Amino acid sequence: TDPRAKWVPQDNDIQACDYWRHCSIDGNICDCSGGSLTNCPPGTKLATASWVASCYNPTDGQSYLIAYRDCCGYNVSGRCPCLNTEGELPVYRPEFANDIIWCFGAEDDAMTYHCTISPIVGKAS
Amino acid sequence: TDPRAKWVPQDNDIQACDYWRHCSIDGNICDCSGGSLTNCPPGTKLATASWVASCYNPTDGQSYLIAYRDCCGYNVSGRCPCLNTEGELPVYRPEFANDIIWCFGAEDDAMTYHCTISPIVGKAS
Amino acid sequence: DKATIPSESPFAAAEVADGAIVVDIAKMKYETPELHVKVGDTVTWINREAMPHNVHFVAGVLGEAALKGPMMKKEQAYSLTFTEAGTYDYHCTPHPFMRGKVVVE
Amino acid sequence: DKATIPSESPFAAAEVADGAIVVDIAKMKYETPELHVKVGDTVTWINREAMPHNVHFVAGVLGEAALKGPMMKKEQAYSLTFTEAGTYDYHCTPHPFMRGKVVVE
Amino acid sequence: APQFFNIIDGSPLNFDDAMEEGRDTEAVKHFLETGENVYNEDPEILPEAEELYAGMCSGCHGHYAEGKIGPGLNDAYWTYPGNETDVGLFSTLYGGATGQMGPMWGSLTLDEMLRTMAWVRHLYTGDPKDASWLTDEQKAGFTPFQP
Amino acid sequence: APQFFNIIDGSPLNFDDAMEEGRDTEAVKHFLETGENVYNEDPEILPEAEELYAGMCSGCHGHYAEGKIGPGLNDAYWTYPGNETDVGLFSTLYGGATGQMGPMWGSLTLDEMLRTMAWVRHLYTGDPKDASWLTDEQKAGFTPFQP
Amino acid sequence: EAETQAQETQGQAAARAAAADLAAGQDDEPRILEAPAPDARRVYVNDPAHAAAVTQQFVIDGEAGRVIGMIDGGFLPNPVVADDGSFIAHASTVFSRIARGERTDYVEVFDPVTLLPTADIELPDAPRFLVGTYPWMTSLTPDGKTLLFYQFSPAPAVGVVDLEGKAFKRMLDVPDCYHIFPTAPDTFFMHCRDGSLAKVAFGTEGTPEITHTEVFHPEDEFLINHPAYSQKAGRLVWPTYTGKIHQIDLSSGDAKFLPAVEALTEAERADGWRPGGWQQVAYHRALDRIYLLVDQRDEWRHKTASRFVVVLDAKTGERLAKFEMGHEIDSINVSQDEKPLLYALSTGDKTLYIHDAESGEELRSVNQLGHGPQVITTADMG
Amino acid sequence: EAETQAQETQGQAAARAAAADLAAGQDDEPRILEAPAPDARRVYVNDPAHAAAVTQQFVIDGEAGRVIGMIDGGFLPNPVVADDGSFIAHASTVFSRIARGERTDYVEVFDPVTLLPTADIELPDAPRFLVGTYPWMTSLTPDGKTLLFYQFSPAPAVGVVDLEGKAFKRMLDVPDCYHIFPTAPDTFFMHCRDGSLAKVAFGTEGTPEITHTEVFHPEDEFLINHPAYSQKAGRLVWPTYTGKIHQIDLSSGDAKFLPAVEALTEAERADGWRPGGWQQVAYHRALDRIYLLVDQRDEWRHKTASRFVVVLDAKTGERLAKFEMGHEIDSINVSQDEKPLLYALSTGDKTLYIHDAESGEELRSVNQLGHGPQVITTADMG
Ligand code: HEC
Ligand code: HEC
Ligand SMILES: [Cu+2]
Ligand SMILES: [Cu+2]
Ligand code: NA
Ligand code: NA
Repeated sequence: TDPRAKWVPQDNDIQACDYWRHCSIDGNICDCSGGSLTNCPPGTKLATASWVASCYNPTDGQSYLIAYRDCCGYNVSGRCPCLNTEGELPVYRPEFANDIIWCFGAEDDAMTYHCTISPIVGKAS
Repeated sequence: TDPRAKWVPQDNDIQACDYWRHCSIDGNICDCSGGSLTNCPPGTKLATASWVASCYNPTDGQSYLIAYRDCCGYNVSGRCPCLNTEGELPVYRPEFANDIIWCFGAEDDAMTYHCTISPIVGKAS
Repeated sequence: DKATIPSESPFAAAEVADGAIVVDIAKMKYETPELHVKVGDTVTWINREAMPHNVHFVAGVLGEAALKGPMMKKEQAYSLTFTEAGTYDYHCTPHPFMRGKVVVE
Repeated sequence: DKATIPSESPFAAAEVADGAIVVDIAKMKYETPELHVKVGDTVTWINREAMPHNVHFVAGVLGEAALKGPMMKKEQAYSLTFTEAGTYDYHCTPHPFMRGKVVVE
Repeated sequence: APQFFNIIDGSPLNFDDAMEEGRDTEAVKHFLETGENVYNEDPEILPEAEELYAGMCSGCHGHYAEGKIGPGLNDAYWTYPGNETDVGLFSTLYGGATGQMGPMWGSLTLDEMLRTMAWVRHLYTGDPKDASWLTDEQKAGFTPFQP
Repeated sequence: APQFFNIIDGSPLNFDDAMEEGRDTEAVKHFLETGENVYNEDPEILPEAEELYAGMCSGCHGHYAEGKIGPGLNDAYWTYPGNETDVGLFSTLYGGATGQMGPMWGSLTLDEMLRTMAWVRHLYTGDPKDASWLTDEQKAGFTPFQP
Repeated sequence: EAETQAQETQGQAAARAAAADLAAGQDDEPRILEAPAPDARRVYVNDPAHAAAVTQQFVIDGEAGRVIGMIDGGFLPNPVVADDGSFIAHASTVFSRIARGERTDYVEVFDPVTLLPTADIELPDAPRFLVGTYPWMTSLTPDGKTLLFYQFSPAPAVGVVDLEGKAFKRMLDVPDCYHIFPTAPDTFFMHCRDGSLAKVAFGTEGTPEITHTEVFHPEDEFLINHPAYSQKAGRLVWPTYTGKIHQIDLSSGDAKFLPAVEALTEAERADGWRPGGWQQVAYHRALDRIYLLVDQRDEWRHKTASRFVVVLDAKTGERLAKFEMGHEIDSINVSQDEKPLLYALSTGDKTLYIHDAESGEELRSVNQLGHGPQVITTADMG
Repeated sequence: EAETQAQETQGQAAARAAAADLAAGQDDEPRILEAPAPDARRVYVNDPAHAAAVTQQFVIDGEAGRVIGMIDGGFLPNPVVADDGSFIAHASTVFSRIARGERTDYVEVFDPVTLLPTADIELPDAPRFLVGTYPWMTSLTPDGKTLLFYQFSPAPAVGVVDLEGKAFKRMLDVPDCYHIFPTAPDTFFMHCRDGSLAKVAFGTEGTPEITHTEVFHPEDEFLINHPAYSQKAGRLVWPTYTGKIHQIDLSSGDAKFLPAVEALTEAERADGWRPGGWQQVAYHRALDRIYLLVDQRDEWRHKTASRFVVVLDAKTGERLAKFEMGHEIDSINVSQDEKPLLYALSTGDKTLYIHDAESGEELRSVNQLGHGPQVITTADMG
């Protein structure tokens, strides 16, 4: 596929980089290392803070705010890497920046990046 | 090429896994990370001990004993990986075993594997 | 030492007592930046938008250790009862620019 | 220490004078496993095969630190002068199965 | 005409308690009839509206309604959602909210209320396109506030 | 006839120091004349040979001549190259070497020396093709020693 | 990028489920998951990462072909797995400045469900043997109360670590022997340079009692670094470079040498067939069957991958099957249940191919398993 | 098995000498080499390795396309290079158990020839900002005596490290601004959320003196995380998502905003052209030229690779050239000498393509640069 082409979301496979909730994910999909779409893998620490993005769901035509929290305290999983930047803003607008390791708030102060989850925290514009 | 085919040595490129002095090398060719055929890269530590192997030189038809010493104190170079086992014996015959990290004798007791050199230490059978 | 946490985790805004001291969070900011309360008062932050937010007081303010409150999703609250009198500054962990202050008199 | 080193690096075997205390190394072994010398004598190891060998004394034997001798290539030699009586065991670093000892009396 | 209810208990506002001065203005009549506040973005009115907000509101709501001892008023968020319309904003001032934000039908005339309101909408920092209380022409001339 | 010299100082070996008994055997005559030890790989002799080596050499050279106080005698390397030949080996036993390796004429007759040497050659652990002291019939029948 | 024919399955299930939760208004509330209960089909894949300073182990559900967990590790760590699934552990090595600086050797024990470390036992004086990963260079005793690891330099020895007590006990002086096959809480065997087996009985203190068995193989017969050992069955299966198989029965507490068996047929050895790879042998206890990775190759290409696996009766040596794996396989292993799974790991493809051991048919696969995956470990439960 | 033409020539020349040396009777005497003296064509390639726990830096001779050395790093380290080639350094992070346990942030300084560490300075309370590698989030003062690093949480601040004295000094409280552009031994600029630039003058002690410049860009204009900054020229080249370029001249000690320029032409922007990648801009001082990675792409695919590089006069904004790189390029940079080299790093190919900056022609390449190489650094010597 064309990396520069407009992002086309799908709602039938969460392990593919074009899954709709991953519209601004950076790293690896947790579901590929023992976690799930919205849960951390065993042994990792769940961050509380994160960067967000409004992702369009082609199934219901609604846009949802996804909170890209990281599972930490482990070396990068290395499985299912993805990098999307729908609405992603530079670092001086951190609330929407995804190069930042969003591990703040994780238990045991874990700050190493393992993978990212894609939970919905609300409806968007 | 065929990985299971008999090893065919050449004497025209030391960065290729079929270079004659690498007949029993395991790891990475030092020449690919700042060292040379027989010298360690800057910053690494040169081991004194090593595993050996008699390698046939197609140029002069003579066989030479190669002392596979390791350059240590660095993470694997990741460049030019090779694995040959001409005359390589199991671990209970260490003098010819190449799965062993031959870093003994290196300065600062460095024991991490970076790359392997292929110096000649004498003629063989 | 200088405050108590009524609820460890955040709770529904609907459970917030009517007439209670409340600081709303919306549009990337604490709508009431300089809250003034008296010793013993319980202040409650309520997030009104989709963007998650929390309250974070660095070590030495409300006590020995910093207080990194939990993230509040839309319509979720979190309270803190201030026991000593003084000015206590705080911010949102992922959003260091969101600054807040609670003056206890 | 229990010994001094005449030469930090290996030297040409041909330089070893006739009549000197010698331990030859060949066929994966120290030809004289249990050498008996007198306090003050200098022992010289001479590798006779292509396979590199050295002498290795662990920490505490010849002194505080271990003595990891340099690898001798074929026809190379390494010497050690023993200054105190006692029994000092050693082995070849890459070939732990190669062991020997020097009994200083 | 609009529904003028107390934003807290839902009861009808009692205009009989309004001061007699300033109930006749053309702006008041128009507003009570249409719910539209003609003073919004009114050049010949702002300067005064600003003075009104300064002495009557800045102490709690902030120099620029950004918020201080009281909540912010310069954005799209409203604790009382109806305040996104002037009918709701008015109802808030006249009947009061909770705590220290009580009824002002005793301190401000209906006209002063609309003037003050205009300054609050002027201090808006959100997007003009979202300024639902403005006409198209006003939206076209509106610029997000900056000190 | 081969020349018999002390392997260290090169002086001729004095056979007058040899025991009077055991100088007459056919083995000794043949050896002294040709430098060949007919007892090499001779089965009838190996038993006494081993015992002879046991009592006189194992103490310093090891049960299998692998080495101990004295250097090993069972492989291709010799401190004194001539010992790869039986004339040389005999010269070493008869005249002695340096250190604790003294002459052996006061402990073994000439015949016993050749039998002892037979056992040393028997403990050889190298490939038969390298036993330059052996003869074909002996080689083909010879097998690297193993305890 | 690529998704396995089993990855898509799981990705769709999750998509379908999440879509349903959304539709029903069920809010997402992130938490830390626990792994499913370890079972017969659970398989571990360790990635030595071509000797990188840090490594990874993947916990896999062989039945579903899904990664259910992971465990980080240092330099060339040695993994072990309790046969009763009560725990897993490894001997690891780390340095203060990546691959330089002060070295620390340690043993970590992990809860098999939370994957949380329950013990961090430091090993004095960095005694670990740093070498390519050989499953039996670090072993668990039958009772799972002690871990034994091998030390190569400055002299052969095995460290005794008390897992129950969470403490390093001592180093045992051993002859020039290698590998560790525990047969009791205080006994284990080793393979020696002379071709014999060494029996080491050790107490809480004092010199260990050591005895040697007869030399069971000629000097010119080379036994691979990856023999298969079934502690429960007390069966040691040791192949040579030619596929000849040496079986040793350790059940009685003493080495009992079984008849040698030839894994490859006369015709095959004639056509240049030889075993080759990393974990070249697997052994199923209940079925008493041997699995060997083989292919046609020159004699000094014994570490290259193979495309076939032959199966034989361990007792009679009768050829039972010959599977065409369809991929470059470096290591194999099997689950120990009734109808076992045949695991085939490719270091080059960084993929674990899961086959039916009976038919040899590929059922599913799991990719992206690190940089150079090499070791497959399973638990013989029940 | 895949070698580039350059490494093939080197490999061959090396074989040549080794063969002739053997033939001439020379003996091999292994030793530890020193890298050649740093020069203009020397280029560094850092591999964040997709946020792995350990990372690597490759020291390369651009002229020959040869790896002359490497330097290991921890988690997401920030690299710096003294322009005068006297030393190199980085701010790194390690953990006592791979990616778990006690964290340790520190700065290391290395000898440019022996690559040996000449300083290891620990940073108190793990203050480093853990984020995708941004060259200007850790900077050297012009005198090379001080290293400055950014801290995001719990509050915006910049750490002051005394390299000369080999010691951490203090944290400086700063407004909500990001990046650090040193202009003097005690002065540096930052970019603020409000669209202004902040000037920070700090002393050995006391509150730092901070002042703001005018807001130089609207709130809906996004300035990339990888601006180009030439400390010698005091030129800050900051592109936006559309290719619009903001140039700030700091040479006078105070920000002086130059005329905005458009890296892309009217036609190109209308045809969907936009910049894209990681290190999207490069700036040659002497030539006063700007280089930008561009391609046709959707507006929210700004971090994907680009296949074209446009060159423009930084003074007039005039288009000077447009090169078809022939590869998926994520980052670019140039050597600061007379006839500069154009470095084009592909994260996906893990390869550095070396081009002639004048003709854009590809001269040579260096592959196998880690797992995800992203940052190119060079020294402006002379
Ligand atoms: C301090 C004594 C105040 C002064 C003076 C003014 N206001 Fe106020 N206001 C105050 C509080 C504590 C609150 C919160 C009330 C609650 O029940 O939540 C308010 C609220 C408002 C609002 C509601 C905004 C919303 O979120 O919907 C409005 C529109 C408002 N205040 C307007 C307003 C005006 C116009 C004032 C000057 C005449 C003014 N306030 C003064 C406290 C105080
Ligand atoms: C201890 C008192 C010894 C006894 C009894 C025997 N030998 Fe010996 N031998 C001894 C030493 C200390 C040495 C080394 C001499 C030197 O100058 O290095 C030797 C050497 C030999 C050799 C020489 C081997 C070589 O490498 O050239 C031979 C052939 C030899 N010894 C034979 C030998 C025999 C046959 C013995 C039993 C009759 C015997 N030795 C006893 C010390 C001692
Ligand atoms: Cu926030
Ligand atoms: Cu040796
Ligand atoms: Na508001
Ligand atoms: Na000998």
